[PDB]
Amino acid sequence: NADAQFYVCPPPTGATVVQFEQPRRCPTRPEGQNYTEGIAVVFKENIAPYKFKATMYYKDVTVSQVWFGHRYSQFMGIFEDRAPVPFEEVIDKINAKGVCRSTAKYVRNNMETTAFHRDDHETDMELKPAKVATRTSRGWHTTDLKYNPSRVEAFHRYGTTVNCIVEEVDARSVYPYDEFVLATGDFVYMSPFYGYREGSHTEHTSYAADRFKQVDGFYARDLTTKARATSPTTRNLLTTPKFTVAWDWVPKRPAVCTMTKWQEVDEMLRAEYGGSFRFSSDAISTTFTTNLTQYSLSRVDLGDCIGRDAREAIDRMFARKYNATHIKVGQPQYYLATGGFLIAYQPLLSNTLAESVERIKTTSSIEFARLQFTYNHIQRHVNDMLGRIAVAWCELQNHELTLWNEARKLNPNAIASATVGRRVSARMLGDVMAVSTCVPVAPDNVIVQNSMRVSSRPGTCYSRPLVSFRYEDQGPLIEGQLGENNELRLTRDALEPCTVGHRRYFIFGGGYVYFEEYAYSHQLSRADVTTVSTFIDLNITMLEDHEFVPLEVYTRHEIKDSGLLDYTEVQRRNQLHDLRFADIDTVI
Amino acid sequence: NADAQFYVCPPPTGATVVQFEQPRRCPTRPEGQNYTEGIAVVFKENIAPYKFKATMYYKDVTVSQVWFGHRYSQFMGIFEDRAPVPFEEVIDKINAKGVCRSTAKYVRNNMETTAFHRDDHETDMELKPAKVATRTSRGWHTTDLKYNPSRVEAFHRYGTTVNCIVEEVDARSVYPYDEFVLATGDFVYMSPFYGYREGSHTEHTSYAADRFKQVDGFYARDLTTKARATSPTTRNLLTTPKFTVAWDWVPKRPAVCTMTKWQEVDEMLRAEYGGSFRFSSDAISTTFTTNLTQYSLSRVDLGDCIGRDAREAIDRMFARKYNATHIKVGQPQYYLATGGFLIAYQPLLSNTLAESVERIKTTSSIEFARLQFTYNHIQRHVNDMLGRIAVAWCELQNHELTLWNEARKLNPNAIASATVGRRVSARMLGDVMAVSTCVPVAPDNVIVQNSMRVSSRPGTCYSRPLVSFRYEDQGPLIEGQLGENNELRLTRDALEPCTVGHRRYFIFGGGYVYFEEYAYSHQLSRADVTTVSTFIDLNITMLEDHEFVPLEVYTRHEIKDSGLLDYTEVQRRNQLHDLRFADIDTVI
Amino acid sequence: NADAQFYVCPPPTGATVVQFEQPRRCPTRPEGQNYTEGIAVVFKENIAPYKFKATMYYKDVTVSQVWFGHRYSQFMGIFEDRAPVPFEEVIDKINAKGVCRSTAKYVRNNMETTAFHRDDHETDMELKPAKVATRTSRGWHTTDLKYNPSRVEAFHRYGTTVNCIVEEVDARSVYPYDEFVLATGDFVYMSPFYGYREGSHTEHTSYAADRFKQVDGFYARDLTTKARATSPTTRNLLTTPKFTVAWDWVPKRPAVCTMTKWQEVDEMLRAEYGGSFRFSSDAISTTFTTNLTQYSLSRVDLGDCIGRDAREAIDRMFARKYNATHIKVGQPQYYLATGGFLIAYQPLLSNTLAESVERIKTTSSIEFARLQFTYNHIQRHVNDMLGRIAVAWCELQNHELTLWNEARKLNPNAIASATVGRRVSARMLGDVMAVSTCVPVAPDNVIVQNSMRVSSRPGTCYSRPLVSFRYEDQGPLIEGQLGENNELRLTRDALEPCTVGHRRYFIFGGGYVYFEEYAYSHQLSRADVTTVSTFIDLNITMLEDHEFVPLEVYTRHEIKDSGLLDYTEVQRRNQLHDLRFADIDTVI
Ligand SMILES: *[C@@H]1O[C@H](CO)[C@@H](O[C@@H]2O[C@H](CO)[C@@H](O)[C@H](O)[C@H]2NC(C)=O)[C@H](O)[C@H]1NC(C)=O
Ligand SMILES: *[C@@H]1O[C@H](CO)[C@@H](O[C@@H]2O[C@H](CO)[C@@H](O)[C@H](O)[C@H]2NC(C)=O)[C@H](O)[C@H]1NC(C)=O
Ligand SMILES: *[C@@H]1O[C@H](CO)[C@@H](O[C@@H]2O[C@H](CO)[C@@H](O)[C@H](O)[C@H]2NC(C)=O)[C@H](O)[C@H]1NC(C)=O
Ligand SMILES: *[C@@H]1O[C@H](CO)[C@@H](O[C@@H]2O[C@H](CO)[C@@H](O)[C@H](O)[C@H]2NC(C)=O)[C@H](O)[C@H]1NC(C)=O
Ligand SMILES: *[C@@H]1O[C@H](CO)[C@@H](O[C@@H]2O[C@H](CO)[C@@H](O)[C@H](O)[C@H]2NC(C)=O)[C@H](O)[C@H]1NC(C)=O
Ligand SMILES: *[C@@H]1O[C@H](CO)[C@@H](O[C@@H]2O[C@H](CO)[C@@H](O)[C@H](O)[C@H]2NC(C)=O)[C@H](O)[C@H]1NC(C)=O
Ligand SMILES: *[C@@H]1O[C@H](CO)[C@@H](O[C@@H]2O[C@H](CO)[C@@H](O)[C@H](O)[C@H]2NC(C)=O)[C@H](O)[C@H]1NC(C)=O
Ligand SMILES: *[C@@H]1O[C@H](CO)[C@@H](O[C@@H]2O[C@H](CO)[C@@H](O)[C@H](O)[C@H]2NC(C)=O)[C@H](O)[C@H]1NC(C)=O
Ligand SMILES: *[C@@H]1O[C@H](CO)[C@@H](O[C@@H]2O[C@H](CO)[C@@H](O)[C@H](O)[C@H]2NC(C)=O)[C@H](O)[C@H]1NC(C)=O
Repeated sequence: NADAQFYVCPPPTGATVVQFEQPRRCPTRPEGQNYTEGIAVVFKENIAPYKFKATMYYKDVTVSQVWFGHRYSQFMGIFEDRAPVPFEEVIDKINAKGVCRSTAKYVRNNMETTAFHRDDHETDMELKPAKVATRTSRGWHTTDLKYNPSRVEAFHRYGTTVNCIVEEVDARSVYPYDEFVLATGDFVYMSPFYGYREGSHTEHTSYAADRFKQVDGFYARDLTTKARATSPTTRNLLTTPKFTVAWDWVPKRPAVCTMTKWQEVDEMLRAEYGGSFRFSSDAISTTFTTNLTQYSLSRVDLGDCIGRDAREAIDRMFARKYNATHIKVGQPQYYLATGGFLIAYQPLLSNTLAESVERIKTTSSIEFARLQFTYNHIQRHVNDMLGRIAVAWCELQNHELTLWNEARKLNPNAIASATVGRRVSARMLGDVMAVSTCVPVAPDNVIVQNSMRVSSRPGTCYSRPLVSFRYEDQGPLIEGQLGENNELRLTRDALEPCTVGHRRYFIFGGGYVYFEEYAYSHQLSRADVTTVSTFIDLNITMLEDHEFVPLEVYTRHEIKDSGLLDYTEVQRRNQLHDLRFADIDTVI
Repeated sequence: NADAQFYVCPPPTGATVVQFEQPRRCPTRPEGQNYTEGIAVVFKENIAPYKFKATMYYKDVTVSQVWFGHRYSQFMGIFEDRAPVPFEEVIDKINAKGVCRSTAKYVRNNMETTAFHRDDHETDMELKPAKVATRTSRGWHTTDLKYNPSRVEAFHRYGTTVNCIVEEVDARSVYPYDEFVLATGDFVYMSPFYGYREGSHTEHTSYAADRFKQVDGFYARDLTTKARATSPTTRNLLTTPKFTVAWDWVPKRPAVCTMTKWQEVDEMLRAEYGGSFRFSSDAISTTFTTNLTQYSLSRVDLGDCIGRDAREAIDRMFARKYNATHIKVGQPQYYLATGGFLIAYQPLLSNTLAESVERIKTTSSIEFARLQFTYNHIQRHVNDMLGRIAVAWCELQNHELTLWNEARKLNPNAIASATVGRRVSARMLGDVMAVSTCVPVAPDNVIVQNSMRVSSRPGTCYSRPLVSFRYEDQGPLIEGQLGENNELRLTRDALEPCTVGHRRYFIFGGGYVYFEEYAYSHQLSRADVTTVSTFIDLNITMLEDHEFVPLEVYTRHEIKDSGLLDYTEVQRRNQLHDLRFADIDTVI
Repeated sequence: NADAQFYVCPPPTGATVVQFEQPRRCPTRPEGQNYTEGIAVVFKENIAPYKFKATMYYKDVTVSQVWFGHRYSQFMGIFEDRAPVPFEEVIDKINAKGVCRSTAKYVRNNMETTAFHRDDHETDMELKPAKVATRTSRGWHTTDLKYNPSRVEAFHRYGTTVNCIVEEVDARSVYPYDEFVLATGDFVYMSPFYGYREGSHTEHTSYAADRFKQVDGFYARDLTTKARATSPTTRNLLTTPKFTVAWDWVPKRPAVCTMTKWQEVDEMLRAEYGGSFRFSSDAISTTFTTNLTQYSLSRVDLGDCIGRDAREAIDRMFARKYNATHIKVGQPQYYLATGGFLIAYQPLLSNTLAESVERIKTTSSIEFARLQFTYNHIQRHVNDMLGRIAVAWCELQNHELTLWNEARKLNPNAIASATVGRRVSARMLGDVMAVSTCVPVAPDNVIVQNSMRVSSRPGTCYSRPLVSFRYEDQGPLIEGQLGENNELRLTRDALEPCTVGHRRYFIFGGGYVYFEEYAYSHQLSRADVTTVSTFIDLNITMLEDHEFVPLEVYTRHEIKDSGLLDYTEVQRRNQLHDLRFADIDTVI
């Protein structure tokens, strides 16, 4: 007790008047974003090589030189070479009959060299299947054993082997498609699209004209089944210095593409704001950003697959999910998104609402677009809910003004003190409130009287306790009456008829003063009285800090290590052989 | 002023009565998600090859042919070959004594060829350490110098070199482990697990039976220290056409695994909703999703490491962090998560409680699971806090009704107008409120009288100003009295005794009208009076838009370029040699 | 109707008194995080090889052996070798005059071998440009055609070719830079920084001293234009067993670096909390975390580029964006961030406020730092807005107390019931409220009287309906008067003068009871009366669940397959050749 201040308040006068702030104009809900519904196909930069089937035709020519010492034989040398099979032989012997000449006649080191199997006369040898090995393609050959000369004591002799080999191999080529490789690791410096017809003669070739041939209406004969193909092809044949390679010719534009279809999105919402389109997919949790102008497909080099694949996928998705409820609005539109993604977009409309060239470079990481989706999804919800709270809060403040301007007529002192921000006396001057600042009085300078009975006129009593006080620690003593909430009135006018059973508690300092039968009893602290709350609880807690550690499924070291052989390490090791096991400096 | 409407309101009648909406049932704080506490071990698809130590044994056989011209010597040819060391020599000469025969006797090109070092008689040569090189493994050899024939003017002569080489090399194999490679780049077309015992003879082998040998109880002798191993091994030996390779045989199942332990999580919470489990780790900020049914380990090909590694890690983590406060509930459980992660989970409980085969394919990106964790963490907090606000808001609206139904008794006109949404007169008909719509009056049609004194009975005055007005711009003039907030009463009945010091402000149009001693003074604008606010401020602001740009630490081009040599570029360049520096077409 | 409890309320007494909870201390808006403004440069671990230009000098020596059979010629062998060009020839013939000797004299297999082009006398041959090929570097050679011996029936003859070749090639080297590779796939076991001067003789070399030479003041002569360089260089020349290689010598430290500049951030904010710095960039949406202590650059092996690049970029960004408005505070600071990113940071200040060695390992994924930025950005906004709502809510609850303690004087029964939480009678005992629990009465035990007229004194009427009731289903019948909200009073004291037009509705059970001219009319349900709401609506909805699926632009299989040739697949296929097309076991 005796900690809270007391106050004496003079009667207010028109010298200072106040009014309550009138209702504020409440904010409006921000208008919801307009989304165009649509179907989309997202394309990425093509990194995969163009793949096709090819067939190699060559003869393994081997010339061994043997020395016949006493009771032992020794190879003095083994010359190994690959000779190309001529076109006449590929067409008239291999494809027509499944045989090869037992001789190899070809140009090597600027000389026309000729080899004969076993050094015998030329004969047509039957091609037969190679021994099976796992994961390899088909192959055929004419000979299993190497031929070596027969013994002649103390002589050096030579023996020739000629094995005609045929192999089906996968061929690979990368943009700009001016050369290709075979599964054997052999390069071919000619475009896989090179030919005579349809302007294909302008494609790249590093070889002389006579090294190339194109056969129209060619029918392949299978070497194992001996069956002839049902339909013809345009067969390309190229004779390199080491082998002849054949493959089916096809037009370039419909075969290759610098873009690859990546995602088919049947629910792609398009929004427009800030001079850009936002294409968001709820299924893949991704948001792409683009300029408002379409990207002309004429800018894409070899982009013919884009329109073709987009139209097929869009029509398929539309038929599967929308044919019964929506319509297509115009033809597909193309947009280039940040990160190098090309989006083919088909806008839709519900039935109920129907009244020079370059290459795009795609990033390897989509995470920026998934963070964009996630941030936008959360931001939109938080801004919506906080916007609703801001509106409701303003409406509540305006609505309660009706209670405040009614309460002020009942107790202007309390309402003025609560709104002005300091203890004041107040009085209504019609429709405005006059105010005056109250003077504080220390709790030590007040004394309550022991009785509320009016001795001067029995049967009448004071409504509130009589009090005695002084403005300063030393000075005159003033007689007054206790008012509401530590108020000290300069007049003893609050009177009532005395009634039996009188019990009262009045606020006195930081506690209460109890009275019975118009006589003092004792002081109390607020803790002595039962407390009930007019407050509605709201337990809001902050979202705690969180630390994201670095995390990878496979480190780049594990990715480098997953390869069975590392060309760099094999070469480093093999080239150290002479430095480890020989002497590169001593001369004899 | 004249910038606001006036109103005349007829006395209400029981024709229209209203009541206040009774307290609404407030929403309940939703029940929190139940979490099982547990320890987890997350496994990913294994991409690393199986690694083991092997030893190669071969002889570098070299036959040089030299021409001895006048005052100069010239190599006419240098034949180089690698011959395998026979099993008898690997066991009885190399491993037993650290020596090799100075001869090489082997099969090449279907012939039994024999070579002698320096063309001398056979002798046992001592193996000695190879010259040191950085980053390479150990190696031994018998000879440093190449042997070339001695000069004989105008003759072609031959000279043989045989260098026995032994090398320790790293071997690698990938699933299904049917072949392996050596650090030299050489392939071995046999499973590293092939053998005779324990059903290992069913493993793959491309070689004839006599090319393989298995020595039980083999003791390796170190070629440098000459020390014999303390414990024996089962030694596999395979003679290929180019070299003999040896390695220790081990059972397949305990050696390889198609899954790899990736993360050990000591605090993995498991929630269940929507027919799926959500495994979340606060430490790695990741949430995995799975079906409710366990994944049977019997489905995993070669998955024996999963149970073994999971049990070891779970027990280790439990001992370190939980032995004093929790218990294990049942045996470890296995669940396959979206993205191809296999989770081994051990449920825990506080001490205070309980009274054909496949290959899993793992994604290289964990970001979907980290976005899932982040979104769930934010969503859960926002839904909790907004849920608490929704509850408190409803509780407050219900609580406030007690003040509203008390305020309506004091001023039914203002309270009815504030709740009905339009200006009306009102009256309490017991426990309901009768209402009637007020007719507007333009401010131009009203005139206030200059005095509030009652001339007919001095000493009495009007409580509020007398007013004169008309309903229409031209029509009869009606005499009345000013009511509250621009109300116009049709009766001059509000009276009081006249008192000295009378000062009053009354609402008049968009401002006030001041009076002194019951006589008019002047009009005022609301801006002329001091304003105090009954409103509690709340400054909510929207979360701004944010653009995420693409960002990579290393682009795939930088990753590709990080390799020292590129096999494709080296081959492309080397195969162009004849097209650049020679003539592949001219014939002489 | 007759579906809600009635209550008999006894007069309260001082046996139980209550007070309202006094205003709570409202929470404070937490102090905002302080941010130091600055410019930053982020460095990552360097993965790119050191690249430099080199020139190879070698002679392609070819010795063919031809057999001249009747009407055909055949190669018996073709020995091919690469011989290094001596220093005297590179300097005095090639660089001085653009010619090579037509002979090759070099050491091979411990013998000094000499070859003569066409077996003719030595002559100086002119180097001329090689035939053009796409994507290859420059090259020169002396000879186009291979030389083969002329026909001599039934003889074996030998022919020598010597083609001097010069090629400009790209050289690559990786840390620790102790060796390098050429574009041809050839390794050089010497540091590219090796030399004599400036302590460079301490660098690695696997070659003998006489195999290396360094020419100071060397002037390169272009082989095509014949023009001599304007400025000299220090030329390194190394003769390996297969070729001579030359390159310009440069000091190591300024040429290589173990770190690479990755991002230049002109707006990097640095915050400090929890004993760590947080460097956030709004432009790249990334937050890096570091310890408070700077990372000493002296710890970085070969880190000289870090200081140089940081100072250049910081000064450039400052000049472009800050020179007119800020100042630099001290020299650049270096901090190592989680994930292995080294941050060079330059603190700034606005003009208005101016009064052994290691190698850092960088993660390939930045996503943890982008999640960190995103989470922090959302968390900070949500905590700010919810913090403001918590403050405003408390301020509102405290402000409303002024209305509550005024309403209790008007209707203590209703206000006590609303705050205590159960139906009670109440009375003000001065400044505290006395309370007493009301006893319930079932609606079935209540009967209303048909008239409100006081028969004993005409002209006077009861203010509220007269009622009859019993406490139990069987017992004495008590006469009383209807109070507020289903209260039953034990005294018929509420009286008024009877007036014309009397109409009233009183709460009776879950409905109302209507009266006219002081006589009963009928009962009504609440639904029969027009309802108006005192509640402010707030429609909060939960943020729905969302599932993030795995998503990748390119799978690791597509990345692996993007390479044109795969060394592992080519070797696997080529080493199977004999197992497929030959017989490795048969002996003849
Ligand atoms: C979102 O789309 C709606 C139509 O669905 C647009 O609303 C129309 O706006 C104009 C201009 O104010 C009015 O004349 C129409 O009467 C509105 N139509 C309807 C049905 O209300 C709106 O402008 C669009 N908003 C944005 C941000 O693009
Ligand atoms: C969207 O359009 C803007 C131009 O309005 C493009 O921005 C330019 O891009 C080029 C290439 O990077 C730069 O050379 C220019 O300096 C940029 N200008 C500006 C003002 O920033 C932007 O690349 C387009 N984006 C997409 C996805 O199409
Ligand atoms: C306000 O809400 C928080 C929860 O957000 C309450 O804190 C939890 O209290 C229990 C009981 O002591 C603890 O076991 C939990 O660990 C606490 N959780 C957190 C996240 O701190 C808090 O008690 C509530 N306060 C009030 C006054 O109701
Ligand atoms: C979450 O776990 C709690 C126990 O911690 C479950 O609560 C019990 O639920 C039953 C059925 O309604 C009641 O009989 C008990 O009285 C509850 N116990 C307590 C302590 O409240 C709850 O059912 C679980 N909920 C879910 C969704 O799993
Ligand atoms: C969880 O179980 C569901 C089946 O209830 C699995 O979904 C099926 O997966 C196959 C193979 O991808 C598809 O062909 C089916 O069309 C799917 N069915 C449905 C109804 O979607 C799902 O793969 C399982 N997930 C995990 C992580 O085990
Ligand atoms: C409401 O809060 C915002 C901050 O969220 C206050 O905005 C600042 O206003 C000043 C004055 O225009 C600017 O100098 C600051 O740059 C603003 N800060 C931000 C982050 O925008 C705003 O003043 C507050 N409004 C009220 C009425 O208090
Ligand atoms: C953040 O920076 C501000 C200055 O912009 C610091 O504010 C001072 O804080 C102390 C301690 O309460 C006060 O005595 C001063 O009066 C404040 N200065 C001003 C100009 O307001 C503050 O210390 C900093 N806080 C942190 C966490 O770094
Ligand atoms: C920041 O400083 C702390 C030490 O105060 C470093 O923490 C240690 O990191 C190493 C390597 O991971 C561990 O072997 C130690 O056990 C860690 N010590 C402790 C007490 O945890 C931390 O690596 C530093 N981080 C940065 C980015 O510099
Ligand atoms: C509260 O707000 C929600 C939106 O957050 C309203 O829900 C929409 O209601 C219409 C009509 O039923 C539907 O067509 C939409 O699909 C709903 N949207 C969502 C996101 O659910 C809801 O009607 C509002 N409730 C009240 C009482 O106004």
